[PDB]
Amino acid sequence: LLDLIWLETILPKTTSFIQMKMSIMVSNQKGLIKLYFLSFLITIMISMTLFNYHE
Amino acid sequence: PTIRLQEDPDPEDENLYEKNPDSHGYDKDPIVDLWNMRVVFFFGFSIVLVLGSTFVAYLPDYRMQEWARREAERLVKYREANGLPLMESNCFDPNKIQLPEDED
Amino acid sequence: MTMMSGRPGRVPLQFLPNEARSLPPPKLTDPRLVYMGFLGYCSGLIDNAIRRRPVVSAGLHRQLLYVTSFVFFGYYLLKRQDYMYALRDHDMFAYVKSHPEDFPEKDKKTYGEILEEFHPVR
Amino acid sequence: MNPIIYTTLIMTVMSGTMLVMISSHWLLIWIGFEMNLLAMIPVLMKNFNPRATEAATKYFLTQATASMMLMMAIIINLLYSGQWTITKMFNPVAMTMMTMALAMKLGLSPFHFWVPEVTQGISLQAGLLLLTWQKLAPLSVLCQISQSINPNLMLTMAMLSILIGGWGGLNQTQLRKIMAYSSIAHMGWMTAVLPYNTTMTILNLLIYITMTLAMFMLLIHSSATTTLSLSHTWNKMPVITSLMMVTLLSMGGLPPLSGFMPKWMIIQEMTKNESIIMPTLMAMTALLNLYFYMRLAYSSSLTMFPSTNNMKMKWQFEHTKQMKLLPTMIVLSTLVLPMTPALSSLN
Amino acid sequence: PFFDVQKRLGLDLDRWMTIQSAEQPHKIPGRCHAFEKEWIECAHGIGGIRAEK
Amino acid sequence: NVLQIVRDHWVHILVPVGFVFGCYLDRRSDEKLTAFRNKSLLFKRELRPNEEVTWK
Amino acid sequence: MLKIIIPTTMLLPMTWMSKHNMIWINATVHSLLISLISLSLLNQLGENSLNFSLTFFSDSLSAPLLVLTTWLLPLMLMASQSHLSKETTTRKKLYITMLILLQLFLIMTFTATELILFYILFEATLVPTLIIITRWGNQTERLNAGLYFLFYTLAGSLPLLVALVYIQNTTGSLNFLIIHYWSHPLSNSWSNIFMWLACIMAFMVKMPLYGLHLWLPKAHVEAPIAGSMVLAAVLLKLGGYGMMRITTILNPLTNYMAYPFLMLSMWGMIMTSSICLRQTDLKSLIAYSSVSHMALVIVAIMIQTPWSFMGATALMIAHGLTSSMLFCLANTNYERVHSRTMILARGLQTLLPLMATWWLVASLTNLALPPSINLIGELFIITASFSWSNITIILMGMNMMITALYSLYMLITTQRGKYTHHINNIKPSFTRENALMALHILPLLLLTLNPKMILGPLY
Amino acid sequence: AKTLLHKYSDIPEGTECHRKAYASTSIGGATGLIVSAYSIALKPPASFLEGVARTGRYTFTSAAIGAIFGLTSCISAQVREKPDDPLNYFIGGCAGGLTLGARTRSYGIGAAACAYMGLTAALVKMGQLEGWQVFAEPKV
Amino acid sequence: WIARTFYDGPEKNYEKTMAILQIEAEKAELRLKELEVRRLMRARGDGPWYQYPTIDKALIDHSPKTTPDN
Ligand SMILES: CCCCCCCCCCCCCCCCCC(=O)OC[C@H](COP(=O)([O-])OCC(O)COP(=O)([O-])OC[C@@H](COC(=O)CCCCCCCCCCCCCCCCC)OC(=O)CCCCCCCCCCCCCCCCC)OC(=O)CCCCCCCCCCCCCCCCC
Ligand SMILES: CCCCCCCCCCCCCCCCCC(=O)OC[C@H](COP(=O)([O-])OCC(O)COP(=O)([O-])OC[C@@H](COC(=O)CCCCCCCCCCCCCCCCC)OC(=O)CCCCCCCCCCCCCCCCC)OC(=O)CCCCCCCCCCCCCCCCC
Ligand SMILES: CCCCCCCCCCCCCCCCC[C@@H](O)O[C@H](CO[C@H](O)CCCCCCCCCCCCCCC)COP(=O)(O)OCC[N+](C)(C)C
Ligand SMILES: CCCCCCCCCCCCCCCCC[C@@H](O)O[C@H](CO[C@H](O)CCCCCCCCCCCCCCC)COP(=O)(O)OCC[N+](C)(C)C
Ligand SMILES: CCCCCCCC/C=C\CCCCCCCC(=O)O[C@H](COC(=O)CCCCCCC/C=C/CCCCCCCC)COP(=O)(O)OCCN
Repeated sequence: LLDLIWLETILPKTTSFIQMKMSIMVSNQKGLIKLYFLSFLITIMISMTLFNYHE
Repeated sequence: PTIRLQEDPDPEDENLYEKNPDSHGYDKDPIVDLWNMRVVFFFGFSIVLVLGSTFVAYLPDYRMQEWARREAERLVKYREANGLPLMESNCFDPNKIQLPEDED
Repeated sequence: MTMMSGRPGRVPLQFLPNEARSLPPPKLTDPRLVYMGFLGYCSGLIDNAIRRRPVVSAGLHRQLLYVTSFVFFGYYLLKRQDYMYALRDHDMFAYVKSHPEDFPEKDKKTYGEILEEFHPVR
Repeated sequence: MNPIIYTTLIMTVMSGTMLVMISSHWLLIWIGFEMNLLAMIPVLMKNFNPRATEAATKYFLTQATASMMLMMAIIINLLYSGQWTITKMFNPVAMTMMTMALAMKLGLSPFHFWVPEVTQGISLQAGLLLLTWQKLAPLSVLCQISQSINPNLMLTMAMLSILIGGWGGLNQTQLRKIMAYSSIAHMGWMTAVLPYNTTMTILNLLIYITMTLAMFMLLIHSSATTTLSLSHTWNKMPVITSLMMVTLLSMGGLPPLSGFMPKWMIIQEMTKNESIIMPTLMAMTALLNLYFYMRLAYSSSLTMFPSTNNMKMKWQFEHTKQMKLLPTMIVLSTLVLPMTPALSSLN
Repeated sequence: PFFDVQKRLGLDLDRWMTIQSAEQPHKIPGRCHAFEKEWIECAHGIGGIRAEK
Repeated sequence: NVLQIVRDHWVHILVPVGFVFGCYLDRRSDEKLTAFRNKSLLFKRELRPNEEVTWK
Repeated sequence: MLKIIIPTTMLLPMTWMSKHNMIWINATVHSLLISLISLSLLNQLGENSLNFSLTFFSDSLSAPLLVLTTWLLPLMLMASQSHLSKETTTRKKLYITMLILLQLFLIMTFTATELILFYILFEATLVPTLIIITRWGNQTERLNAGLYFLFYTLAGSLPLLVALVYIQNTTGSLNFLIIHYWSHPLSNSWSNIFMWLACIMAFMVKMPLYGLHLWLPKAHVEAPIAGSMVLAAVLLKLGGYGMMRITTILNPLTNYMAYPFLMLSMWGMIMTSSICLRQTDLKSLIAYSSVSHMALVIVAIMIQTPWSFMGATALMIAHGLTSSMLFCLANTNYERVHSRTMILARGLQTLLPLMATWWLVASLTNLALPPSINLIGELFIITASFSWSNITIILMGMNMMITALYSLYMLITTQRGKYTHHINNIKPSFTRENALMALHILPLLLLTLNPKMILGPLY
Repeated sequence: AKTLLHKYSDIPEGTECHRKAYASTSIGGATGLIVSAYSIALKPPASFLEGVARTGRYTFTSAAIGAIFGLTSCISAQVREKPDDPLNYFIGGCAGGLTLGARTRSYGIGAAACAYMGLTAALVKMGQLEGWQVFAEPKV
Repeated sequence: WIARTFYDGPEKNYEKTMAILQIEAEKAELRLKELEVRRLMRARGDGPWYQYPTIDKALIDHSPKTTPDN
């Protein structure tokens, strides 16, 4: 109950699960320039508003 | 072929006593085996073990145990002869200490 | 931020200003120089291993050139590093000298007059 | 391609970089960037195929947009202060636009999507050039305008770069995408310390360049672009795989290898200011880069994968072309840590 | 980063066009020649941090 | 005939040579920490008529 | 102390330049010689440590650890040459090189004067161990074990590094002497609490602490025999040594930050002793024994008393020797039957009587039979804990019972009963194995004869 | 913008819980809007109404998390009469994690989110108390 | 005999520890002083370090500019 299941579940298994999920999220992209150029525009606007307006 | 890969079969473990009835378990070469045994026994038991234990047993008293015992003997002698208490609760002279002037 | 790029009097691409000649050169037995020679020897061994040549005995002249080149670069590297550290120390000492208000020497107190709290271990 | 034309194009690429590096005029810096991009585009398409053409198109679009933004920032800064010299950039809006343009040029997150794609689409030599020499000019410009950099934006982009590089590289079986992701993480590490100390930036850049050159040269030596094709090298040249594993451990940041030296030093610099949380987060994240390097080491060096019959033929032939600087790059990648204080020579 | 080849060699590749008050053709002055001259003379040799204030 | 024996067992001298070299380097390192020789409040002493240094 | 360091770096080319059939003999002879040379470090003072130079120093706590490391290297060489017979010459030289590098790293680690250099060497010890485990281990689990060995360490040790440099930005130095002489109390703030955690968690993981121990059974089961010996005997003691060194700057915060770690240590001592009773793997039993003993050492270091420190040092040394011997004893049976199941080979006393005697002595030493140094350490820690709180004697008492049970259980399961009928490949014990067990056991009783050499600086 | 952060942080801890909840829900709405914008840019929804639905779902989830966090944090602070206490922020973070778990209809998500969000909010409170600097200004 | 052959007196270790302690304490004090110096120099900008470039004054053309008022 403790060593083989829950101590494994809390620290290393949850860490592995989270890292794998975030890797799957980040690395899966179709490779289309349209999508991430729109993302570039969103980032530029966010940067000019959030960071640049406050100086 | 109903197989998955070309591989050597798992070999059977070799017995060191088959080719050498007195094999010592060090090497398959009898001469190298015997000399490995001899050097292991000589430098493990004869040299490091016994001589190291003798060296450790007769290490000079750098920890100052007998010195501390003799100093305690002198100090107890003096304090009993002069009637002084054997040990003081203060390890430092209060004259060399300046407490805060005000405790309120 | 850069800390010594615009120091007054700095020649752009000198790599060894004249003032650096006022410092003692590193000895030829400097352990850093010996480590640089060891790096050259390891480079020679790795070159022999990559080329599928006898690692230790294939090319003596190439190994010698490797070691010599590494030592030759390391000597000047050590000289420049020592000069830079000397410059840093020199500037720091000059600055503390010229601004005594920011580095005042307060009175010394002996442990017989300082109250330190005692925390028992029990 | 003609060897003469190729050498002329390489010379023009380096000339654009050097012009950006030695100019005191913003227009000349922009011209250097233009020359570098113009000459670099054909290099990516040396081996003609649809993938190379797509990579070149994406690279050109990204760099052209970056140059647009760069010139707009220069013009705004000229408008609000009639200056052409590269200095503190008296306008904050121009400074923000300049930071975003240079981040797009470098590949810093979130302007990171083009790097793995372009790296996968071009050959190993073009990838080596792109991931080593193309970082020099934007980093030099950022070092020259370091004082006016808003810490929040650059530090946010560096955090994003480290996180995204680790997470993306966790998922790759292709070696070129692994290398692109590693590059993205290393540039994040470089730009994190940039507002505080540019000497640490230069030191990290030099160490990264040496490690990347060694790794790419080893990958060229054993003609492998995927994990499985690299898994066959132990049966052909075991020494190459052993040196590969040690170099991978160095890039992973494990002491006492040289790869530990920059991050360590960077961390120290970050703690000379207050800045405690950020180096902790950066180390925790670099654990992911270490993980996928270590997985590669498992696949190629510490275990023996099955081989093929035809590899027997390859046992009878030798490597004709040889890289002269490979042993020096390997040694500088692995055994350099005891020479850490020599970094004082960089400033 | 910045290798000052111009300063080292005395070449003046692009320093002639950096500021407005630097040797115009036919001595045609800029609209703010005097102000730029005054600012440059004030800020010379004291560094960016000092000159900023 | 000792050529073959030497080429076979010359590796047996590396560790003793390393040991004596380490002892020599330890002595050299000790030679650089003599800033307080015969200067401590507990072991200050008047030099003998013949000796030069209290310790090496 | 370069007189010990340089001979190992000379072992390197001597091994790499030796003949194909003389690597083991040369390595064993010269490692024994280096151990004999290192034996001279036990001559320690009563007031301060041996300050050899600006970079290396030797205390009464680290000297037995160096002696144990130098003594363990030849034992690893003797245990490895059996299963490495079929390997090629270059790979055997690489294995010996990895062991030599591990010994050199440990030797510098235990004597570094600064905390940063100690950290660098303490982290450099990872690479040879990982290479050995992941390359020369037997089953497919080794790879996973390697990962569990690596990141578990780094996730605990990377924050410590940050803490370390932060300290140098505040105090101005990380030398242990200056740190000890210029110590100041730690206030009660969240910043100081997190600095305490950053300084402690790395060594807590290395012990390992209960709940952070999941890497140990994997690493100690899947690694080769020399890997298991070096992991149990010395590598677990790095955490204890580091915690002892670092607790000088953490007072008086520890006075209340030791609570959860103390409770985890005691309850996990009980839990792992209970786990050892139901184990089908013989190596996992020894691994969980190691966890229990290290939990005892953690309790001793946390309560911070001279008696607890003395007991911790004695128990560290004794457990290193005992666990190495038990691992070798299990490995002999594994080499005979090629399986780690405990109930497979039974009644071995009928076929191997001297090996039965070795098993009996190792098991008796494991359950702390008086007057062995195992019992000295355990009893000192027990008395210190009783002074800390009278109720502790309950939990410790339970452990003192359960331990004995499983110890004898192991013995009775393997040596007594009737032999397995179908196992007929059990050859008489070689001289190499008997010499290995004898060289493991004789130093234990010899140190029993003179117990002040392993009681630490607080003696 | 930082105007929302200053609106949230200007109000004292255990006073005017409704205003603090409004500021928290506004911050949550802004964060959810940015998340939905990036998700739409990188993962197109194939329909305008589908994109509107995704934006509404993300923004509502973020706003609900923020509102619950602020409301319970302020309520606990005023009930216990113990301002500057990281336990209040831990309670708020766990409540927000439970809100997220209910929104996604998962027990494990709820538990993990409670633990991690409570820990992060407690850490933010400690940083505010001791003045920890996430983006340190250049000093040396 | 063991003491005569293999070891020295305690005064050697005593004074070597004294020298090591002195060197280390001086190094620590120098490190702290350097940190404070860097802080002050960057805050004020009045020292040799952190000297960022400014436009050169010798570039100005001091000639009649076709108009009396420049
Ligand atoms: C900190 C303290 C100081 C330490 C310094 C750091 C470490 C030492 C320096 C490292 C660099 C030195 C060697 C580099 C080049 C060697 C390349 C090589 O492959 O070696 C083969 C070569 C044998 O080849 P050969 O003789 O031609 O015949 C066999 C065939 O080649 C048949 O060859 P093959 O190709 O068929 O064999 C295949 C084999 C071939 O693959 C290999 O051999 C692996 C070699 C990798 C080289 C190391 C990488 C680069 C260096 C960085 C080291 C990092 C150290 C930090 C700690 C982390 C450890 C990884 O691959 C495998 O079997 C797969 C095994 C997978 C295991 C993975 C682990 C490998 C990494 C471990 C490296 C540890 C350090 C290096 C150890 C020494 C290695 C020779 O080895 C040698 O003989 C050379 C070593 C000794 C030469 C120097 C001796 C000096 C002269 C003696 C007198 C001394 C004077 C003293 C003064 C006093 C006066 C008396
Ligand atoms: C280092 C040494 C070793 C230590 C490490 C090892 C030990 C520690 C770690 C391991 C234990 C922690 C894991 C907790 C469970 C994780 C949940 C999970 O896995 O989700 C995936 C998994 C998959 O879910 P799914 O796929 O989304 O849906 C399918 C379900 O199977 C379909 O579900 P269903 O339809 O069958 O019914 C589910 C439903 C109904 O459940 C049932 O069907 C049957 C009723 C069972 C519920 C039990 C609660 C009532 C009885 C409790 C009485 C007092 C508790 C003990 C305290 C004594 C006080 C003196 O449950 C609920 O409605 C939950 C409502 C919330 C009320 C209960 C929560 C109370 C939390 C405890 C507060 C303690 C405060 C501190 C006290 C300090 C002083 C001692 O979830 C479950 O299946 C389990 C559902 C129930 C989970 C809640 C149970 C509470 C466990 C104790 C929590 C305390 C530990 C955490 C402390 C830190 C938190 C800040
Ligand atoms: C197989 C058959 C077995 C049965 C037959 C056996 C025959 C009899 C043999 C057994 C002898 C019985 C022992 C009785 C005790 C006598 C020995 C004792 O007197 O010596 C002690 C001394 O013992 C030694 O000090 C202990 C040995 C040292 C242990 C080190 C082991 C060697 C190094 C190996 C590597 C280390 C690995 C572990 C790392 C920590 C005394 O200590 P001490 O009070 O002072 O001496 C006072 C007088 N002095 C100071 C002038 C000398
Ligand atoms: C598998 C095992 C892994 C290893 C486990 C390691 C153990 C680490 C635990 C850390 C020990 C204690 C941490 C902080 C010390 C006190 C904790 C708290 O309970 O004490 C009270 C703290 O009060 C409340 O608890 C407020 C803190 C609430 C936020 C903490 C989160 C608690 C939830 C449990 C999360 C589990 C953590 C581990 C995650 C893996 C005291 O109140 P207060 O006097 O005001 O604070 C004292 C500090 N002052 C003086 C500066 C003011
Ligand atoms: C395999 C599992 C092992 C787990 C290992 C992880 C445990 C690490 C515990 C926390 C380590 C981070 C601490 C960072 C180093 C502290 C150095 C320090 O003292 O800095 C403090 C600053 O303290 C901090 O900033 C700490 C913030 C923590 C950020 C990262 C949080 C990591 C997660 C915390 C919860 C987990 C902690 C316990 C985990 C136990 C293991 C399960 C003082 O700085 P100043 O700003 O100058 O203070 C005075 C001026 N106001």
